[PDB]
Amino acid sequence: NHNAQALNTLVKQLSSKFGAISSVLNDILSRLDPPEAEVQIDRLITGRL
Amino acid sequence: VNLITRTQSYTNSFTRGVYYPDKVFRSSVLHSTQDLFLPFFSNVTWFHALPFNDGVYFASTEKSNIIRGWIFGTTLDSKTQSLLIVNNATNVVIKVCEFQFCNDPFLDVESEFRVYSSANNCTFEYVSQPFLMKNLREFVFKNIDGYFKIYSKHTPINLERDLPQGFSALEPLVDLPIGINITRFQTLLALHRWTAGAAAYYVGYLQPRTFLLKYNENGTITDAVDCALDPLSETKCTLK
Amino acid sequence: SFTVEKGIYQTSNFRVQPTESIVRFPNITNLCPFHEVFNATTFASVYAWNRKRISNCVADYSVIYNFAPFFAFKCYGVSPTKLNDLCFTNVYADSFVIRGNEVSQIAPGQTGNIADYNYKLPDDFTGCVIAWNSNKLDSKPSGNYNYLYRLFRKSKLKPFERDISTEIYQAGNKPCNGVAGPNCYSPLQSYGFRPTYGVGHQPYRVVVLSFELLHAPATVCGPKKSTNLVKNKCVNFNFNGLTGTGVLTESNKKFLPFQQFGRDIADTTDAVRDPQTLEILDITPCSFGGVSVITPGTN
Amino acid sequence: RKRISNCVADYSVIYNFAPFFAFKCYGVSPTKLNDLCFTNVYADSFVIRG
Ligand SMILES: *[C@@H]1O[C@H](CO)[C@@H](O)[C@H](O)[C@H]1NC(C)=O
Ligand SMILES: *[C@@H]1O[C@H](CO)[C@@H](O)[C@H](O)[C@H]1NC(C)=O
Ligand SMILES: *[C@@H]1O[C@H](CO)[C@@H](O)[C@H](O)[C@H]1NC(C)=O
Ligand SMILES: *[C@@H]1O[C@H](CO)[C@@H](O)[C@H](O)[C@H]1NC(C)=O
Ligand SMILES: *[C@@H]1O[C@H](CO)[C@@H](O)[C@H](O)[C@H]1NC(C)=O
Ligand SMILES: *[C@@H]1O[C@H](CO)[C@@H](O)[C@H](O)[C@H]1NC(C)=O
Repeated sequence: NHNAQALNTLVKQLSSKFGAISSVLNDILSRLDPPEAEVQIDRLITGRL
Repeated sequence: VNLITRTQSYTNSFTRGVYYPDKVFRSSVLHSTQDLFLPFFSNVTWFHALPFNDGVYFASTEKSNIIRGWIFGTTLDSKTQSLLIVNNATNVVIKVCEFQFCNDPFLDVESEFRVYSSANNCTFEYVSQPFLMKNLREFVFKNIDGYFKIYSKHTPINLERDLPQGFSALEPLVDLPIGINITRFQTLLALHRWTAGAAAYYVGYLQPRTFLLKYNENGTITDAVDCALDPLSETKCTLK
Repeated sequence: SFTVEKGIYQTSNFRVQPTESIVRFPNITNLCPFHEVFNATTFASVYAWNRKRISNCVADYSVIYNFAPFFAFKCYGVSPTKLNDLCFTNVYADSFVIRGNEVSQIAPGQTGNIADYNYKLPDDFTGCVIAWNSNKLDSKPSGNYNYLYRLFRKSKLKPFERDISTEIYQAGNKPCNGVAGPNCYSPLQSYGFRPTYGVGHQPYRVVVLSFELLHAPATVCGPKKSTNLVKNKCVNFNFNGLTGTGVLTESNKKFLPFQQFGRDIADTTDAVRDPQTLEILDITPCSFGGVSVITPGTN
Repeated sequence: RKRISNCVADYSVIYNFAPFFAFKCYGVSPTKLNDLCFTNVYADSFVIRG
């Protein structure tokens, strides 16, 4: 039970926004431009860390 | 032209008024949704210029086809736009025109002069196959961020006086980008022409609540839990 | 290290690359009425700003580039370069005429008389603003007073709010009762445009495009033609703006006639509906894993 | 430079004085000013090019 619960929580955490425009990297890579996407990508990287 | 008699009563909603929140398929899962719903075991009005508030649950059980059409507006005058829905034996027509409505609008049967004086300036018009097809018909109307949403369901019922006990999910029917305010609404009847008649229907109101929905293996909702009815429901929602 | 002991070591990972790309789109053919909203020879005032809704058409931006060498072109939600491939549900178009010096006043988080009394944008705005000079169309030699601007309002306006009230603003409790003068002034002033006027005062046609994301299945996009369909192969797919990669197989799921997507316990996409031909397809991720190296000692 | 203190601070005169061309508040928003409390206020006045 504990192993399954921990894995489920870890995989569920991937859908959070952490104060970004979107929780999908492809959406940001298809909508925005290189020199501005970093501000959004940093929050996702941190939260997943 | 006034031929309407309305008597009010009150009854229990039980567990009616559950609809699919969105168009995403799910199966064999339990989901949690925060949206406008009709609370379980509610005080619903029975009727033999009602406010709109924040959504309306409407129910009827008459097979006479005496019920047809609806009017939605803010001031119910020709100075402001008003949704008008008409259903007849062939099609359904939706208009957003600023009609000069009357005190008791109803179908003459089929002149609409008693309904309104004349049509006026307007842009949106919709024509589709009719909504209407021992039986119970349930509808849910809401209006959020410029979109008017309608859900409907038709079920076969046995001989009963009040609403039956059970679950029947309501499926989306249409969605219109109107973007106007609605504060009051009215119901249209079709009396032959001037024989007096009577009709009954149930009305309830929606509130923002959190629900727990259960999907079966084929993707249909078969059970729901209101997360604020009583402590046992709170425990169920916490434990998922 | 230059020496390795006996054992098994975990080095790097491996995965399988997609073979090709798959693009799908509906069979619509009607072109969007972007031409009509422009070059109409008639533009509304700033306080009474026109609103139009565009949907259910093929959105092509070539007319935007060939229409005029725009003086101002600022996109906020997305970059202007990647606009010919995105998909949207509804588009909102606003057009009006403003003074050349007020163009920068129209942006989210900005002030100005247009901003607070005429028209303001939400902080989370997602769209573009286009402005081109119109000195040779709406600048009479004697002057044109058709366009007016508000100057006084009790408070700040709201995002996406249109004001059409025409009342004499009262600067206090001094009664005026419809007259103009003491503590009672008309807040609307007419533009003055002449060809002799230089840059900074000549009229400018301004059009604001506003998009909305993730509200319904996409309806306005598709300038790129669709391709064929393949199965049982690692491939990229783009279903009406939904982009992904993996393997597509036949599905036995019983989709309801109004839902299109599919999800699982972990909230991931595991099914899709082909737009052109109504069919259900299961999506599975392509193979990936770790690579281990088994070695005896280098000695 | 002037110092204002020990008085009832009413901002009605601010609104009725003139339709100000520029009104920019940084530390706090201009809307919530009739309820705050302060120790001393410093007022500076001058004339500048537009
Ligand atoms: C429902 O409303 C009526 C009148 O509004 C009230 O008398 C009654 O107590 C309420 N509750 C029930 C359970 O009927
Ligand atoms: C129902 O209303 C539509 C819309 O006016 C009309 O075209 C149609 O003929 C009507 N049906 C009948 C049976 O009159
Ligand atoms: C309808 O609205 C338009 C647009 O403002 C207006 O010109 C017209 O006078 C209104 N009334 C009618 C009957 O068209
Ligand atoms: C709609 O009508 C109501 C009631 O008259 C009013 O309060 C509101 O400002 C109007 N407009 C909108 C957008 O709700
Ligand atoms: C689901 O569908 C299958 C076949 O489509 C059927 O055998 C089964 O009874 C259904 N389950 C329900 C309706 O709960
Ligand atoms: C737009 O209209 C003007 C005159 O109304 C015309 O000269 C022009 O060719 C039209 N098309 C474009 C793309 O400007």
